Amino acid sequence: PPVYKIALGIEYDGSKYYGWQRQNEVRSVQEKLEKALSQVANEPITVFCAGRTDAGVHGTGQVVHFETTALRKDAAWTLGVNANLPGDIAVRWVKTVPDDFHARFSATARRYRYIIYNHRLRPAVLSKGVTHFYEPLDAERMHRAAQCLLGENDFTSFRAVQCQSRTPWRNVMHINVTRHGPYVVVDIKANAFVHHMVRNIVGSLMEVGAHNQPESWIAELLAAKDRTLAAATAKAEGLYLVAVDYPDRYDLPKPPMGPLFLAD
Amino acid sequence: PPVYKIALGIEYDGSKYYGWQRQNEVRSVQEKLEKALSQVANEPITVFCAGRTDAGVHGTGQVVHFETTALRKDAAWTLGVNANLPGDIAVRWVKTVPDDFHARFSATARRYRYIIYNHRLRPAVLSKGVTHFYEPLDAERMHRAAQCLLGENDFTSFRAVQCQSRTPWRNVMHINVTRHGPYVVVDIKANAFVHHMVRNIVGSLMEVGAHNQPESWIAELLAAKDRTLAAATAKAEGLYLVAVDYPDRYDLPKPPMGPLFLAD
RNA sequence: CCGAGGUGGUGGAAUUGGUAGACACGCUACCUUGAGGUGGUAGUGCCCAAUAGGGCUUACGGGUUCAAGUCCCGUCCUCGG
RNA sequence: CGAGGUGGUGGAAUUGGUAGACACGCUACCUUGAGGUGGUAGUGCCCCUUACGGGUUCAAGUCCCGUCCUCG
Repeated sequence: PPVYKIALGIEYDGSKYYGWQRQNEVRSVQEKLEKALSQVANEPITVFCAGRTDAGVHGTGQVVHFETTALRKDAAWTLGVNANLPGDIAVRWVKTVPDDFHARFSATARRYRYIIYNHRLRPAVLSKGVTHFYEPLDAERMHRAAQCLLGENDFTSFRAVQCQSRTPWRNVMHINVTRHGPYVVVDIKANAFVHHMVRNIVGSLMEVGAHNQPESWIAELLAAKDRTLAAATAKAEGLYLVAVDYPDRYDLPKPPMGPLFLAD
Repeated sequence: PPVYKIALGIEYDGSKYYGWQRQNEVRSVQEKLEKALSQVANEPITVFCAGRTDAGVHGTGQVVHFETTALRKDAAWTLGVNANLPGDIAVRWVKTVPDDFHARFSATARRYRYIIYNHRLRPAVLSKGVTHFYEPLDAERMHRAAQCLLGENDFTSFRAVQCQSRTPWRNVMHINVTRHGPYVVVDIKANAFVHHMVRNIVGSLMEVGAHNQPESWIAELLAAKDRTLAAATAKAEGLYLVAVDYPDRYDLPKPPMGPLFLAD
């Protein structure tokens, strides 16, 4: 019985979910994704994440791969599966791949985007899709300040109390801070990440644009190698896993990342 | 006991509501808005809309005015209010006004935007915020075709069947069709609108960009003065009342319309 | 003696009246698991008989107001030289 | 030179995707303009369902078989 390994571009809205990692007592994208992915392959399927996102953490460039004997047409994995998927979780594409591929271990780099709503008043539309921030922000200071995190560094100061990896070291590829309308977007990328790194970078990074801290403060915290010094972690309520990287050899479809209108 | 008349910029998400219209035994923005607007002024408040929005029709430039004796600072109408408001419905600003003002009648022109998702696969993020469309669209044909509805016309063909009087005539200011990413936005404006006017224009307008109809077809339907001949209506599931107009004399705050990131 | 200050078990917050304890650590039991930590769920306060849905809680009783840890009046305090 | 049988009607459903969208009628419960129009909710079983039985698939208004029809 020949087996098949295919990849899927999962895009979801953790608005109403407790993270990706399946549970027992609560809702988890995975659980669902599998629940339906299997209902297709007609054989208990189990999928592999590529970035075990947190709880209430939206995703649009999430990638997963699962093995299966079931030989579907192609529209199946697509419409087929989405067909049994709750409106908040859907597929974007599918592409068979070689055993050498592994949505989590074949990844070369992952990328996130954070959407901050910078207005004194709460927002309605996409309420659970963006983070609220009254205090005025400065996209320039933030960007500037946040330019020392570039390169291989010891994000200890920015890593969550507990974790899993061994080292607090990571290589940040790019980290640009922009502003579209009253919205401030944080775009970042790095080989891999440490627990809550992004929800922390921003966290503090927010302080700088609010002049509640100087610009150097960032590099200061970093060099300080100490978590308890930097602003509190930010509300996952706006972290979007916009894109992951894989070797060109595997060749995976690259659609938009947004989210929504935001250009690539 | 002196009375006060103030205006509010209500922004909501009809995702989970039965439309703007106040109802009994159901959820309606109004009901809520009042429910809370009053809690503050501490005297059964009743508001006046400026554009009765159908069911599941988002709004961001919605304007309403209500009278009240209650002399609240201005933190109430802006914050105090929202505080008693469900995440999907919030205020954006408030500005006292003269009796001569009336959110619905003082209006000189109203404007909407329609967001179409043009991808063969369903979308997750903002699931109830955008209309899903499989077959490929042509932003150019659509735009082109949709250029004869400009000016005073007899939108009979485009008006929701029931009617007898108060004319099928309307003056369309501008109607441009664009495309941002796999998203297709329809932006339109006119002195006022006829029942479903927009949800129909698009409706058909969708057909043209799908080459399921020629370009002239639009002007044909229009001139044909007949509902049954134009493609069915369009899902309210993406109609956003982005903005309304009022005389400069009243002077009302003009923030962004979007929705979301979409620029003005 | 005039002035500082009193928020859970801790560290540590609260758009400058808006409507609590954000972020984190530490423990009680629970879940996955096999008990590798990690990850989730409830507590870690007080009542309403339990049930239940909820309600009261920011040193303690009063007041102001549509709304108060946040303004005001005092009660017990905890200090600064 | 033509071919069919989805609710009270018309009349649509991606590539076999997971049902009646849209519009008319019909009954409710509301409902300001101020010339009186509008909102929402209901409109196939009973305490599963697209003439009705089959077959194939993870998947069936949608392909194959049948049965009774509608038709040129």
